[PDB]
Amino acid sequence: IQRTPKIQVYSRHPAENGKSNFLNCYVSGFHPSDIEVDLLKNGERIEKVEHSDLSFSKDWSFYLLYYTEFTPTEKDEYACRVNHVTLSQPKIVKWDRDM
Amino acid sequence: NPDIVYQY
Amino acid sequence: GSHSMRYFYTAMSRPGRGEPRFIAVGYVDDTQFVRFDSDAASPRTEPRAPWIEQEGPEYWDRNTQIFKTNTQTYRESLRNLRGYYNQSEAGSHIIQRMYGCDLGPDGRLLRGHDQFAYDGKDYIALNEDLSSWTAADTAAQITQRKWEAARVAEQLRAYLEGLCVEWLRRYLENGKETLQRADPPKTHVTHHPVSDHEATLRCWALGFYPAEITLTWQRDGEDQTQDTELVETRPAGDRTFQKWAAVVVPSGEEQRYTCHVQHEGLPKPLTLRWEP
Repeated sequence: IQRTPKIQVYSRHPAENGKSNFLNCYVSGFHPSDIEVDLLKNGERIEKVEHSDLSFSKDWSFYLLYYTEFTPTEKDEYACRVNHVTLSQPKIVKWDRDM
Repeated sequence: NPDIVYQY
Repeated sequence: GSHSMRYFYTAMSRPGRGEPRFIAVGYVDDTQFVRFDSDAASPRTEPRAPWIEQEGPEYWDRNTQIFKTNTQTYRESLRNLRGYYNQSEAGSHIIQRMYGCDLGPDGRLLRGHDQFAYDGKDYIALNEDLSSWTAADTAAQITQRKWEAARVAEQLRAYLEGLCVEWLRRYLENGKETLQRADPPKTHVTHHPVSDHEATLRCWALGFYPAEITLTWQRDGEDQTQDTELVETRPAGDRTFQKWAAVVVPSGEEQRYTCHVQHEGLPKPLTLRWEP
């Protein structure tokens, strides 16, 4: 009662244009456990997205990793869109290869 | 292996 | 090194949308090895790490039976807790349990754990003595009296000092190439000008296992705790973890800053600086 998710969007490996990698969206520190996470490519929902099994931290807050295979390029924009009961509107966090 | 120990 | 086994259970009610979902996950350190989900098309204990696959049919049947029994028990616990708090049947509630055992570098029991939460708030916990309880409120005192009457703490002590430790030691041996391999962080410092006057120095730690790491910035050998933006350690998705610490520094003063890295996989702690 109630904790908002922390969101990180990043790649599994150092980003190299034209080289296959994995785009991750890590949501953590949230409570309750219901959460909606989408990975976006140029504002469009990526359809094949996997996620980890629901687990939680010492403080009881939940965490999930959403991921998909992606080939970064100079022009493709990637993002993660998250909704939770604590959020009035979905939060979009853009992938920045420097973070 | 999990435990086999209850309702609250 | 030091190792632990933990099981994390989550039961969530959803009035009007069927019976409460029960999920259980098992971990050895930061490696998940089993899952059970009552919402799966065919609920069963499923392997999540390659070293657990060698367990025989009786293991998967026994674990499934336990988790299926837990699914029913936790739905009863949710009903009980709704009543202990005078809550309406309309809301959705969550019970969580964490339990397991910690071993020291010699493989000896360091301590056991068994604690519960209701709606993300501490509800009841087995004390370190594995014999007494700490209840957060008068509702948890009802559970404590029930568990004191049923000698629950005695059964948990037997498990935590016995089967928990034996199974953990077995998993550590079966998965020794990964579970007992610490992968050091691959570290580097990046420089990002923020303006003419300042730049961000970002110290990266990538590809490390286990998740525990220490990453700090010092300015003239003094910790910059209040000025460091430290992201939470995050999973890469290939078992490894990532982390970074960033400090905004005045232009020209970059060489006064040093990044310090401590990780189990590092023989000696690292000291890095920006290398233009």
